Amino acid sequence: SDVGTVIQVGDGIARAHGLDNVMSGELVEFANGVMGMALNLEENNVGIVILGPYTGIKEGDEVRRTGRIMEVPVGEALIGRVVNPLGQPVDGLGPVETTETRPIESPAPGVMDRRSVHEPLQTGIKAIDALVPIGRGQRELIIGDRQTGKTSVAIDTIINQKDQNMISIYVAIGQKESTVRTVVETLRKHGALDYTIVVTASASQPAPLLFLAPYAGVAMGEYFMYKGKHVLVVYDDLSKQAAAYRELSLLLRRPPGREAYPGDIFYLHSRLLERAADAKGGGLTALPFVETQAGDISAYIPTNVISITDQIFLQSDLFFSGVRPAINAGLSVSRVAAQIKAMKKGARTVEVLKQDLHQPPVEKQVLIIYAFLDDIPVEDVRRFEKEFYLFLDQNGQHLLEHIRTTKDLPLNKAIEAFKKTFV
Amino acid sequence: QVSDVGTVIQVGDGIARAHGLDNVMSGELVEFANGVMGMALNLEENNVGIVILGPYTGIKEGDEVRRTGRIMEVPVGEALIGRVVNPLGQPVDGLGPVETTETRPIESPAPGVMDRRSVHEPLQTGIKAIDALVPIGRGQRELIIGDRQTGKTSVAIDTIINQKDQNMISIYVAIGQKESTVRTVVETLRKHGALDYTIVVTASASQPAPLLFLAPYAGVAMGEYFMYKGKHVLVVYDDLSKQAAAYRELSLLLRRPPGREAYPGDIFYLHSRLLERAAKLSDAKGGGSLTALPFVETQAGDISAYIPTNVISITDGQIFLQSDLFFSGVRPAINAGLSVSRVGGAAQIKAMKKVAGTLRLDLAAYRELEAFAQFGSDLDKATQAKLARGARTVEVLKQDLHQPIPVEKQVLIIYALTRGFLDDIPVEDVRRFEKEFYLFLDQNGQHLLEHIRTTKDLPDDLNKAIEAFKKTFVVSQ
Amino acid sequence: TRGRVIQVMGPVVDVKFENGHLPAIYNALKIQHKARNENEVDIDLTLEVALHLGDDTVRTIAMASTDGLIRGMEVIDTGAPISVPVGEVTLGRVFNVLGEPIDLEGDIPADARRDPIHRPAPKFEELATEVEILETGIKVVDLLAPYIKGGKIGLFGGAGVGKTVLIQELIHNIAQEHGGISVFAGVGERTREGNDLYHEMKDSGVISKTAMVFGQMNEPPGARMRVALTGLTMAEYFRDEQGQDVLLFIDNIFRFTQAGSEVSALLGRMPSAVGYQPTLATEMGQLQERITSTAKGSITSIQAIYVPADDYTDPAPATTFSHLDATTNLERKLAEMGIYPAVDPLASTSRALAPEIVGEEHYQVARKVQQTLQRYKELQDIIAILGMDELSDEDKLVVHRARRIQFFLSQNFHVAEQFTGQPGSYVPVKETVRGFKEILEGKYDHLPEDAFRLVGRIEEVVEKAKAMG
Amino acid sequence: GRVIQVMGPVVDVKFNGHLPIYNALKIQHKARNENEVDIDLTLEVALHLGDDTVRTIAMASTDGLIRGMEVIDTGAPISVPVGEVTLGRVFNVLGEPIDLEGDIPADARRDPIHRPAPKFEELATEVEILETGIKVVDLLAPYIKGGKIGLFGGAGVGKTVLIQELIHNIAQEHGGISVFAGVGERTREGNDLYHEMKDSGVISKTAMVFGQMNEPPGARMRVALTGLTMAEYFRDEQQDVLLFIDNIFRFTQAGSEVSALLGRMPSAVGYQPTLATEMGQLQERITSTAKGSITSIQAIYVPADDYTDPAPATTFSHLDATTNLERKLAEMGIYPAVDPLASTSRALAPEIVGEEHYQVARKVQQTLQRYKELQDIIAILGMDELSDEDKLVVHRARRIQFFLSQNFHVAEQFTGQPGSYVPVKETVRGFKEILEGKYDHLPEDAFRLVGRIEEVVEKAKAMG
Amino acid sequence: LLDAKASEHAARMTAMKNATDNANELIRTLTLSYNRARQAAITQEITEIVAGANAL
Ligand SMILES: Nc1ncnc2c1ncn2[C@@H]1O[C@H](COP(=O)(O)OP(=O)(O)O)[C@@H](O)[C@H]1O
Repeated sequence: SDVGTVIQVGDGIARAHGLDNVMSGELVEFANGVMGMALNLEENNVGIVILGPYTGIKEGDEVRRTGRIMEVPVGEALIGRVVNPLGQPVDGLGPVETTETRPIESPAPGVMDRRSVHEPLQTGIKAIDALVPIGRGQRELIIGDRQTGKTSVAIDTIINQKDQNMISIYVAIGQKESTVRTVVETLRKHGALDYTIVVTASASQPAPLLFLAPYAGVAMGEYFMYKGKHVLVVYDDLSKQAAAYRELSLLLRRPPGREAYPGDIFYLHSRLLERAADAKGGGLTALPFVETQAGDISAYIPTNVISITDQIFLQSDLFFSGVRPAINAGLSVSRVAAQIKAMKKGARTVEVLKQDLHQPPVEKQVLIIYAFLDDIPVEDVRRFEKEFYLFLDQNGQHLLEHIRTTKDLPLNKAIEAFKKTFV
Repeated sequence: QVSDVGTVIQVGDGIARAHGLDNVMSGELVEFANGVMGMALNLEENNVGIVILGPYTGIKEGDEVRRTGRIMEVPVGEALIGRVVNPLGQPVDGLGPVETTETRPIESPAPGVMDRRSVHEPLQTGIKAIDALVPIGRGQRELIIGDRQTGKTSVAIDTIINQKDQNMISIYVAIGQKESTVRTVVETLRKHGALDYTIVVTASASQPAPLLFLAPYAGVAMGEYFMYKGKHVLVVYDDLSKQAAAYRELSLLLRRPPGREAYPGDIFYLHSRLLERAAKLSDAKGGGSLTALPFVETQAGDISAYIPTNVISITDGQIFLQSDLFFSGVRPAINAGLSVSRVGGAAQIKAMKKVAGTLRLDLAAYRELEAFAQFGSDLDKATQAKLARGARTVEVLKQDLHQPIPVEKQVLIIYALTRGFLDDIPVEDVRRFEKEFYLFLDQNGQHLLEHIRTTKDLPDDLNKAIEAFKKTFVVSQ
Repeated sequence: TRGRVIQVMGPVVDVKFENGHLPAIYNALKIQHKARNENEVDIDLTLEVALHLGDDTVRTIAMASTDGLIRGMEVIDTGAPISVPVGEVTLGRVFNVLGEPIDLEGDIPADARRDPIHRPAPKFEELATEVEILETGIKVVDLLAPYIKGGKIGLFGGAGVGKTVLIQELIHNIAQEHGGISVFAGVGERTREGNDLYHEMKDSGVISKTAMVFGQMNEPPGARMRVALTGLTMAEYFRDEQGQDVLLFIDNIFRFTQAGSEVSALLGRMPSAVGYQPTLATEMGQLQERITSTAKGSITSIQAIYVPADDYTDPAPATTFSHLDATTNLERKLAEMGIYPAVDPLASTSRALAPEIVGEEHYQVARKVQQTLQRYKELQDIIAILGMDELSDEDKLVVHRARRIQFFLSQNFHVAEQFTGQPGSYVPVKETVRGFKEILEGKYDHLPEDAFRLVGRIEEVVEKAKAMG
Repeated sequence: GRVIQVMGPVVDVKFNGHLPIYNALKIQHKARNENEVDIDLTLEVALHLGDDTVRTIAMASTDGLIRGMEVIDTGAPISVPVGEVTLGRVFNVLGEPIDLEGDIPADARRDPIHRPAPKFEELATEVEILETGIKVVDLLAPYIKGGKIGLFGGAGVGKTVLIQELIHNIAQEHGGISVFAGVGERTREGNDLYHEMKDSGVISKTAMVFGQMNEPPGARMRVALTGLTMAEYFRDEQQDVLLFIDNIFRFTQAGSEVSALLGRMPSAVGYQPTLATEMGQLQERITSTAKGSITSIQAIYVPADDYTDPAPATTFSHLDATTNLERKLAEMGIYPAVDPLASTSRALAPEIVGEEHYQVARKVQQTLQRYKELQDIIAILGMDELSDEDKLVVHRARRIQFFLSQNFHVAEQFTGQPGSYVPVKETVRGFKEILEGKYDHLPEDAFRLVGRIEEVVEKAKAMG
Repeated sequence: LLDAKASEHAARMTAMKNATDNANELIRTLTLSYNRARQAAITQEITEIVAGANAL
């Protein structure tokens, strides 16, 4: 048999009789058309976590099996589309014609299924691509208080993915739907949807969704990864996940631990990030977000995700003060061999580290990080960049090709540098 | 009939779960076969949680429980005035029963948005500190919060005692308070003659929680009468911190899911729906008033404590009484800094409105300044001048006990120092100055203080200015 | 479609219904009864479905008092969550959480449309794309803290800072130049306050254009928790039906979240950080997201955030702030000096202030006018030291210019005309940019202080230079 | 059995008289249709719920299971292949080779991962200090052969790297049988370490046991037992052993994950009411006896940098030497960031480390504390109002707190500095001179990130 | 002297500002750690009071 009957309805949590054949972690279905997961399997009932509106579910409504354990639509058809954690399209672009499906809860590549990181993921954001590199298949935690530029970072990183081969997946958890939009057209202007998947879990949405949203993203991502392709994923606030899960968790009356968060609040994030990582086709980078209250890194959730990730810190003051990005070079760090050979090898350096949002390449980049500057006063410094940049795109257009092709810079530019200056 | 009564399953801790009573209203009085009253709170499927109001020992299982069909109402009338009764209205003062015709239900809705008129008509506390800095109008709600042994009671008392010439019919609700004190207090009222307008509702610390819980509402009820008539009432709930606690006990006993600090989820609703019942009725309703004086006892003075916070946000401002001030021998122990009256100023009369405006200033700076004297060995600037009358105002703000002050000759002393007519006199002599400056007026300015009465104004400014000298120029030193 | 009362636990009431038909979660349950005998007392009450306990039994939370209930009473199911009047009926009117007018102007006819207070937020495809700034015609605002069309602004403070007027003026300037209605939602409104507020809008006359809702304090945790929704609903109408930009004021949105944890207990919820309902973020997220600019209309909300004990980390505010696009910080200081509005020029912030949004022009001058302030502010210490003489002339220019600037942030409020007589001002950002840029060029340094203090367009300051004779 | 209740990682398998505690139930089922998925799972009997029922703790995802399935009692706890075959292999929680090189012989001895701790007669007493080449440790908190070392540290404090530097400085040159079990730790580390083991030349003499962040609670629950049983072999069946347990915290942590579902009354912080005892039964087992010696070094994560947390707190009373890592010292740039006044060892005795090494030891700590107290003044009044005597103490202290920094070979690839192993005699001496004031002229920065004291003088002149 | 003293008082006038100002920041650094410890505490107390009720 399959079909069950609702017994108790409330707070995203519903339990029901029957469903004798239901598997643990099987996405069931209710009569009103809402999807749900089967979390708890008791002798006389089935714990079911409603994924979606629970108002349309009453006592007695029918709940049918699926026989599929917690999956979500995968394929190419997703690129450039905006769908919820259920893959189901919200951008009103019509349904997603997909073929293959991937399960939400998957084991991560085993020790033997992994290779050390070599290939750099260029963010194009100078401060990062210089001071804190991120190699493809790494996990770099981008942590900072509310309104420090976390959002922008991930976004400038996405436009900058047009050159290399990278499929970006921006999963907005607990973020304002309004934010999501304005964020999703900036990707349109700059033409990122061609390579990117966007999964939105608005703050209006129920806990279960936000809880799932960060996983539905990695699922969709592993596809291309497991295929040899390279993927990039953005969680904006793993904090509202830990929180969303905490809600659900407490609604279930699961006994609370420290800071109210369930004992497994670590596992929640660990088994997620511990997913991203040539006998397999050499195939996913993770850029987690954690919002801290008053710059407290010592926080529970924040320290946790640190003990996982391979992180960057955005100061609160150093933004409003006038530094974009607000990177905190000291407290920031990158564990993983990524740089370009060109990168590997004081008041004016800051003005250079300052980059304009929404305007991302390493080539003319490693040059400005070289220059041949100190003679020019601060203000016109950052200013200098724009110029000395143009001039190189014309004259040193041949000097760049040496940087790119060889990723190394083994005298010439040393002079080139007296080509654009002495002018 | 068969339903309308029930049988006691469980007894203990003032609580009784009975069977039957299939018709009890939530909040219906239920009598026990032993005569002891109670109240139905939890109406569940298989039973009903009752809170025994009175001795719960004379209650065992199986005892019958028969309904009443009344929602917890209480005696009301022009005969309680002068009588000491419990939250049930049962006279405990031991002089006869209370003969009253009418009655009113404890639980009652508050005057509607429209029903009221912005408070303008004051309440003269007779306390310089209060009705100058933290003014209280009729229909208002002024929470006086403070740590035990700060004078909270004293205030309320002297306030009441100040209600004789004013038209105010006073009601002192004692919750959790020692029946010892409540007696010595109801008496000192006896002596000052407060009983002629003053009602006393007591539930001591020996009485069961449910009585404490009921005492406040039982109080407003008796007040509400004179209000809906057009008369003016002043209710002093002495210590809501205890009543609110008594509810916690009672509610926890009914095994109600406990909240932050164990207080039930409706603990806020409790006080809110209570305090609102005090207001100023619109002229459309006879323009009555019921002014409420909620007490909050504070531990260590933690204003951040759960209950004390709720009531703070509920009232129209509060009066915070310093714990240390009180010992240092400054009575009342008011803290002008945190003490604020939001409805303020429409409550004050013009004659105060003026001489009060600057009062806050002089006292303000002095609070932010006089942290420094011992280091002021170098006393510098004119910052010495701010202190000057500052330390002097404090003297003027210090008042006796059991000795209220009429506004008339009050505005004058709050005038003197604020104009400098005091400043030439050292603090040593400030208190014992205002003392005869009153008599000096009660004989020679008895004409001047009149204009102050009949007009509530001083446009005065000229005469008094010279008329004040008439005194200092005869005073001792 | 009827049911009966099983258990009444204070503000919590259980109903249950006889098989089949169970009312959906959030559906409005009416209990009208009735006095059959003299042992009962007439009942008018309403309830909201919360949890289906089972055994054909629902747990509802009463929006009113449960004194007088008795097990067995028949609970009528309305078949829909709490509908409330929406339209030209609401304007100049005062309602409660239910939508019942609490004023004396008669009641709402059964004609009038009614909409359910619960409802999902607009579809990802509905609400707009370009970030456009809603013009307040108030200088300090439009310049140093711009409002984003269909966004949320934190209004901090509110003892004698004239916060009422600032709201009143706002309802006015919108309904005039933007032709759009306001809906004020007093959530846990203190009744003395709720009364003044109403009257004040009767004298100011800003009421003709606004809908008043009162969830007053003495109301039960249910009532207080859903008031915001009622006001919001009434607002959404004019957004989607008449495609306007409407104002939604919520005086103290903390009362809401506070009611939130307050209700959460009753339903037996295991507490979360600081005894806050675990469902807090969610309950807040659903309240805000329903506030925005659709492809048709927009809804701007001004919520007075009264932060919990001076702690900006408390999950209650901390939650709110994530929904904030702006802040108008009122301070008693600037009031004592005679600068109204009392909006602090360096504190009151905004997300709209950005070149990307307001272009360099606005951002430049605006970011500058702030700089010249944080200069004049710090020199307060050195001025009591080296005095106004030779304190470094690159500073004395600042001190001079700065004074006029913080003075030219004070404006004429129409609402103020009642007792002042000056008709009041409306200055576009455009106008407000010039007046500042020019002053920042010093083109005015030759004019007296008491010029730019309470005026309109820079040109008015100038005419204020004819002392006549 | 027949599974009638599935709760997350906690499964309720129903069984007359069959009633299998600590035993392993395997659920071997095959997809009967297309609405099912193949299940290969092993449950560990936890408790007897009565009515002929038992509550079990899974060792992997319980997804796909259904009520009414068939459970088999292997009739014994989790048995793991032990022996001279375990060397140069990577096992699971169950003792399965995950290294993709063959499997294990049926003849091979399979021990249970649950044993009683050695009696009072067994465990040893004797004391022997052990050189690590780490200036801080050796001086302030020296390690002991056959003794238990804790490494306490919060997130991103350098626990891992410190371990690496130990295995580097010790495991390589010991001659001992190494057993490294990463518990709940990183997945990258496993590959970083496994493939560096091959470079170095010990992946012979080391036993690799893993479970990491992606495995459910039940897993991490026993990976610390599985690896222990491994070392327990070479100790009780044959030599001295170095047991490297990475984050013993993850054991207790995973513990709380299950404790809820067991239907247990939560303890302080919501931890399992058995937290203490559960760790007692897995510690004493990691000990040296009269048969064989076990020198273990365990990484101890500090949740939210709170040393008062039941996990590491309760752990303290389990070690002969500790190294407590501080985030402050870390941001100072002091690495390893090791509390010079918190870290301890039972070795600090004149009756153990000698007088000379002792007195300096405290002398350093003394002057470090005296600087600690002074800090509030400095933070308020600067150094201006300090005595000409307290100032000196501020200089020494600092330079001593800086010389306590070290170059870890497992660093270089980042910073670019090579590395150093500072002999104990040279650490002892180096600090002497500093306390004795031969260096009061050299600037601080000179003493930062170095080896033997001579280097400081070298890096000194390089400054100018 | 006069110019020496003039300095003294001044240098002290300031050094006693630097301390005041700094001390004032010590508040912020603590206010923060007080709130945080104000939170975790009110959270632990409650969790304790409920977890002791569910036990009944
Ligand atoms: N001895 C050291 N020298 C230089 N850098 C170090 C040292 N120890 C740690 N670090 C830096 O600190 C960070 C934390 O490293 P790790 O050992 O992984 O911390 P944990 O294992 O405690 O989370 C690393 O990114 C590393 O760059």
